[PDB]
Amino acid sequence: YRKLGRTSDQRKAMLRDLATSLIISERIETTEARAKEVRSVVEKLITLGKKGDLASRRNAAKTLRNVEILDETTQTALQKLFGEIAERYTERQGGYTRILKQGPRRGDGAESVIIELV
Amino acid sequence: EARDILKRPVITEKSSEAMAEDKYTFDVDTRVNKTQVKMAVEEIFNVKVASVNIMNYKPKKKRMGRYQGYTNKRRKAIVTLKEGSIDLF
Amino acid sequence: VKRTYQPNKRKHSKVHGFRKRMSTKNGRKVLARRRRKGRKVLSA
Amino acid sequence: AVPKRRTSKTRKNKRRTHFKISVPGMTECPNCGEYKLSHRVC
RNA sequence: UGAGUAGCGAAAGACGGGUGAGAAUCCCGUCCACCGAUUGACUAAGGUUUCCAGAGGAAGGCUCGUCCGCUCUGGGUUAGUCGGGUCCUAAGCUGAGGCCGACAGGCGUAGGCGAUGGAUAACAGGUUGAUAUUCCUGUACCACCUAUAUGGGGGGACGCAGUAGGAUAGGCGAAGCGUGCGAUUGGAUGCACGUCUAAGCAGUAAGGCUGCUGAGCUGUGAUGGGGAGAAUUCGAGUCGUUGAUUUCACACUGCCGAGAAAAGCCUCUAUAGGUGCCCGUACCGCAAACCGACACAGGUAGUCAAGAUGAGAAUUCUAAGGUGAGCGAGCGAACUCUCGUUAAGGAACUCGGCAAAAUGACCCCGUAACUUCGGGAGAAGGGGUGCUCUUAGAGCCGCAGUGAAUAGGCCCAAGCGACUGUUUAUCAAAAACACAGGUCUCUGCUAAACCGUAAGGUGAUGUAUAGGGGCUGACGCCUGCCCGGU
RNA sequence: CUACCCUUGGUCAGGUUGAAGUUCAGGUAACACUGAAUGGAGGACCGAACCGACUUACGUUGAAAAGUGAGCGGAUGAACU
RNA sequence: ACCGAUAGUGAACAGUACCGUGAGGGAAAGGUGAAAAGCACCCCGGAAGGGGAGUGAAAUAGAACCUGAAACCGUGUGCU
Ligand SMILES: [K+]
Ligand SMILES: [K+]
Ligand SMILES: [K+]
Ligand SMILES: [K+]
Ligand SMILES: [K+]
Ligand SMILES: [Mg+2]
Ligand SMILES: [Mg+2]
Ligand SMILES: [Mg+2]
Ligand SMILES: [Mg+2]
Ligand SMILES: [Mg+2]
Ligand SMILES: [Mg+2]
Ligand SMILES: [Mg+2]
Ligand SMILES: [Mg+2]
Ligand SMILES: [Mg+2]
Ligand SMILES: [Mg+2]
Ligand SMILES: [Mg+2]
Ligand SMILES: [Mg+2]
Ligand SMILES: [Mg+2]
Ligand SMILES: [Mg+2]
Ligand SMILES: [Mg+2]
Ligand SMILES: [Mg+2]
Ligand SMILES: [Mg+2]
Ligand SMILES: [Mg+2]
Ligand SMILES: [Mg+2]
Ligand SMILES: [Mg+2]
Ligand SMILES: [Mg+2]
Ligand SMILES: [Mg+2]
Ligand SMILES: [Mg+2]
Ligand SMILES: [Mg+2]
Ligand SMILES: [Mg+2]
Ligand SMILES: [Mg+2]
Ligand SMILES: [Mg+2]
Ligand SMILES: [Mg+2]
Ligand SMILES: [Mg+2]
Ligand SMILES: [Mg+2]
Ligand SMILES: [Mg+2]
Ligand SMILES: [Mg+2]
Ligand SMILES: [Mg+2]
Ligand SMILES: [Mg+2]
Ligand SMILES: [Mg+2]
Ligand SMILES: [Mg+2]
Ligand SMILES: [Mg+2]
Ligand SMILES: [Mg+2]
Ligand SMILES: [Mg+2]
Ligand SMILES: [Mg+2]
Ligand SMILES: [Mg+2]
Ligand SMILES: [Mg+2]
Ligand SMILES: [Mg+2]
Ligand SMILES: [Mg+2]
Ligand SMILES: [Mg+2]
Ligand SMILES: [Zn+2]
Repeated sequence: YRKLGRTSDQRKAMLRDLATSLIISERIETTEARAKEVRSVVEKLITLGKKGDLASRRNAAKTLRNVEILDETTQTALQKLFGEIAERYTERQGGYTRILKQGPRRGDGAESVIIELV
Repeated sequence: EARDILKRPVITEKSSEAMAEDKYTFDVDTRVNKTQVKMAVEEIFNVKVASVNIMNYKPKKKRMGRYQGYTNKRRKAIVTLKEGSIDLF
Repeated sequence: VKRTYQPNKRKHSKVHGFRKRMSTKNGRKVLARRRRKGRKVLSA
Repeated sequence: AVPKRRTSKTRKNKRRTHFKISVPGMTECPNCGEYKLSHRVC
């Protein structure tokens, strides 16, 4: 696994943040290495959602952030993951994300990519 | 002496709100006191003065090209009338 | 680290000011020298 | 620690023989008739 | 040239949305993280427009920049009561006459200047982009003006430590009231907040002192305001506990080292109307705006002082509030640095156990030589800490119970110095200096000694139980011979 | 800036030890003397703030023309400001 | 039979800027063109800057403006 230029706690927090952001937005732009780690984190979360039991829900809540999502309805990221996303991926065996390279950023030359749910 | 004490009216957004509240803002001679300001306003404009507030403004740094200097120091007086009004137009 | 210059308006004026220069013959010599050189600033 | 002699123009340019960049890896995009980096999306 | 090399100045960011020619770097949002005896809040010095709004992006910003403490334009600081002056004096400075001195000048009397101290009349709320005890609203107070009606005394006025109290601020709990909310994860019907309001004026008052003083309380101020809140109107201010570092108050007790002055003030020889000046007030302010050449890991006086834990302002996590640190993205080689662990051994390392490890809190047992009888001493060395239940027992769990963080290593012997203290700002903190104690010597007061040409001063507003100089250096036992030379 | 001094202000979380006196009790012819309680002294002890700068590591074209990290000395006094 | 912008006053545009608590120390910096006739207008570009077109005897006289040396930095290549 990659270190992403952070200590262990910082890296874990950033991966949780990125995974929750991907669950909320379904498509995010980040760096290549970050996305290559986020894909595994997000796919394991989706596996938990597809399992769908109480234990799997609590294990997912270990990792997901507590972000509300606002048809004027309101649901948490965990609710979205165990509802809409899991139902959309009931019949797919892995490979729930895809990465698309876009080229270097101006500020630091970082390889920008878009990671999105398939 | 009164028309020497009063130099000019001050026209700004804050001064305009003051005029809405019946306060008139003048630049005055930097040597005069607020009693002289009140007497001068009463004499020139034939009004009654409730109070006079006063303040000093330091010279401000100002330049054109290579020449750096200062603007003139200012004395600003705010006159609150109880009777009448002053027409600046 | 505490440096040597600790500015003080009162101390500056009392030690280097115009009236302090005027108060002694040698201070008036300082003022005359600066006037002769054509200094813009004669004293603190 | 410090250079004993100044570097000649000849020596400096010899050293800079390899100090250059490369044209990027690019391919034509069919629909828009432009160029992009290979394995990248517009 | 070195060279596209070193560096880019302590640290946590991520994503979405927006703007834009251009965005890791600007704005908005969500989540995350850091400080919180402070990275929070307020005074002072210092700086001096850096403050606000709109606009801008050459240069400044260690990158970028659409942004800025930068550039352009236009703005912003409101006082009878705040701080200072129109009041008082301290050190010190100055000084009419005067004294002294080649000159220049030095000193000094009356007097004067001079806060870091004394005196002195205003509070609460609202409001702006930028000021507010200053503007506005409500309610006051002070001085003076107009009308109706000089001498005496006292006081000011004072150190340091400690103790027992009164009161209040503040904290905590119950929810008494009030406001919300009431949960799609197994379960419950509970979860979270609010609970105020000044000066002034009347009544009163725990105390304290030998009648004077006195914190505070009650009412009024206030059908006003502010409010967790509902859609401009409507909305709760209650019981208990704890309790100050604030105040009564240097009040009381004790101590020796024996703790300003002067003025204001005191004492003895109503109502009504009106007037009330000058200076400062922006902003930064333990800092990107001050002192450090810097947007510099440094320095910078005082005040405010939440919860859990605790003796604590220690420790760790949080509150109020503030902040994510002006280069980044990867990779996860040597080497360097900062951290963590380590078989068996345990100082074999080394000049030297340097560094590190170990000890560490609270409670209870227990504690040697020596001693100036105080000590040595936290000597040493040992035991106990979790959770639940009953009222010291019975149980429960783990490898481990001050389960984290913070918190003496100890002993034996010798040199030196008695001791606390002081020192080579920036390679020496020591055995060096000082010290209490000892001794010698000078000095009868216009003292000796010291500064000064002198006048004038220190010594000392002291007077041999005093002052200056030399040496020695607590304390105990002691301090021998030589007066030829200087 | 620094050394010393003058005048006038300010500051020192909390723990610990327990001097002189005093009182009560024994005791005396009267004193001495003794124990308990009370009391709160000290250039006293441990230790934050604060003031220092002993060791060590780092830094040594520094973040800094003397610093930083970790320990360390003093911390009611000849204290610090 | 003095200097001619590193000369000549420190100062041809200054006892200024800047440095220092202070006494005090103390710079750098002249030249379009005869005449502003100082580049209307078009084009790329946010701008900066350019290419044209114009003015001018001349714009590689376009203001960082007479001349424009050397170090130094580039582009092309005849021989190697
Ligand atoms: K000021
Ligand atoms: K690598
Ligand atoms: K003697
Ligand atoms: K002799
Ligand atoms: K003092
Ligand atoms: Mg990696
Ligand atoms: Mg951690
Ligand atoms: Mg004013
Ligand atoms: Mg080079
Ligand atoms: Mg390179
Ligand atoms: Mg090299
Ligand atoms: Mg290298
Ligand atoms: Mg580097
Ligand atoms: Mg930085
Ligand atoms: Mg602060
Ligand atoms: Mg601004
Ligand atoms: Mg830049
Ligand atoms: Mg500006
Ligand atoms: Mg005199
Ligand atoms: Mg403001
Ligand atoms: Mg202000
Ligand atoms: Mg400055
Ligand atoms: Mg700084
Ligand atoms: Mg600092
Ligand atoms: Mg300090
Ligand atoms: Mg702490
Ligand atoms: Mg910075
Ligand atoms: Mg081992
Ligand atoms: Mg082992
Ligand atoms: Mg062993
Ligand atoms: Mg050995
Ligand atoms: Mg060996
Ligand atoms: Mg060691
Ligand atoms: Mg402990
Ligand atoms: Mg010693
Ligand atoms: Mg010592
Ligand atoms: Mg030294
Ligand atoms: Mg040393
Ligand atoms: Mg000796
Ligand atoms: Mg003889
Ligand atoms: Mg305090
Ligand atoms: Mg002590
Ligand atoms: Mg201590
Ligand atoms: Mg020292
Ligand atoms: Mg330290
Ligand atoms: Mg000690
Ligand atoms: Mg020339
Ligand atoms: Mg010249
Ligand atoms: Mg030419
Ligand atoms: Mg030329
Ligand atoms: Zn394309």
